Amino acid sequence: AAEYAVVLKTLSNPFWVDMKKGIEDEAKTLGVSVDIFASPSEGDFQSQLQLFEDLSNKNYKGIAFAPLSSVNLVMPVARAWKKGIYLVNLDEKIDMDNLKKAGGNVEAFVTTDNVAVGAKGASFIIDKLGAEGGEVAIIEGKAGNASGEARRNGATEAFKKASQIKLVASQPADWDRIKALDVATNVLQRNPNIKAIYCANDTMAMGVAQAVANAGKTGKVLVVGTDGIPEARKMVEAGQMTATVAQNPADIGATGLKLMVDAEKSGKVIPLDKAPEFKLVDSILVTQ
Ligand SMILES: OC[C@H]1O[C@@H](O)[C@H](O)[C@H](O)[C@@H]1O
Ligand SMILES: [Zn+2]
Repeated sequence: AAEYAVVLKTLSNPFWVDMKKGIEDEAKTLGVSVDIFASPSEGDFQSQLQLFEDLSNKNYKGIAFAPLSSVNLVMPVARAWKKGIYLVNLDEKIDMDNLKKAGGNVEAFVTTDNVAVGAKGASFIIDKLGAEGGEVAIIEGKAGNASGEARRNGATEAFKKASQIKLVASQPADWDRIKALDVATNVLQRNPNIKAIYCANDTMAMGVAQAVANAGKTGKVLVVGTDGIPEARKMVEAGQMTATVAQNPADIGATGLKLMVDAEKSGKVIPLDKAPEFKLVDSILVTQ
C-alpha cells in the first residue's frame, strides 16, 4: 500500500470532491503517496466500516478519515490505533468517548468550527428578518453527527437569544436532498407562517428550497445552507437560496494530511489520554 490512505464520506457531494483535490495537492507538496477512497453514499455506514477495515488491513502508515456517522468507525479506528496507524479525523468528529472506551485515539481532528457555522447562518437569518422576527426552523443533518449537532446548537443558541424569533421545528434530514424536501414540506405544512430555515448543509438546503418553491414561498421563506457547493452558490446568486455558510474542505483535507505526516515523524501514535491535535478551518457566509 501507499504511505497514507484517506476515507472521505462520498464523492457524490462536491464538498468531499474538493476535499479530495486539497489532499491530492497537499500530497504533492509533502512528497507523500496517498490513496483516497470514499463510500458510495451517505447511507453506507456498513460498507464504510468495511472500506476502513480493508485499508487498515493493508499496511498504510496513516489513515485520515471522515466517518459517515459518529459511531460507525469507532471499532475499526480503535483497532487501527492499536496497530500503531497514525490516524487523523477529518471534518466529522468520531465519538471520542466511544473511541476511548474501545481503546483508541486519533492524532488530530481538523474541522470547521461548526457551532460558529450554525451561529453565522442563524445570525444572518435573524438580521434579515429584522425587527419583527418570525418563526424559523432548522433542518439538521443526521442526528448525533457532531458536525450537524454543532451547527444545530450554534443556530439554536443564536435563535434563542432573539426573542422575536420562534424556533418551531428542528428536524434531521440526514444530509439527504429528498429527505430534506420532505422534512421541509411537513414543517411548512405545520407552520405555514415560517419565515426562514437554516439547513445544516447544501445538499439538504437545495431540497428545502424546492419545498419552499412548491409552497409558492420562494423569497418569503429564507433558506440558508452550509458548505458552499457549486450548485448552492448558484442558487444563492439566483435567489433560490438566501445564503450559504461556505466551508473550505480543500484546506480541511490538506491540513489533515499535513497533521498525519507530521505525527508519523514522532514514531509512536498518540497516547490514549492525550488530546488530539486540533485545527479549525475558517468558514464564511456567502450571500447574494
Ligand atoms: O456529507 C455531509 C456533510 O458532512 C459534514 O460533516 C461536512 O462538514 C459537510 O457539511 C458535508 O456536506
Ligand atoms: Zn505498500
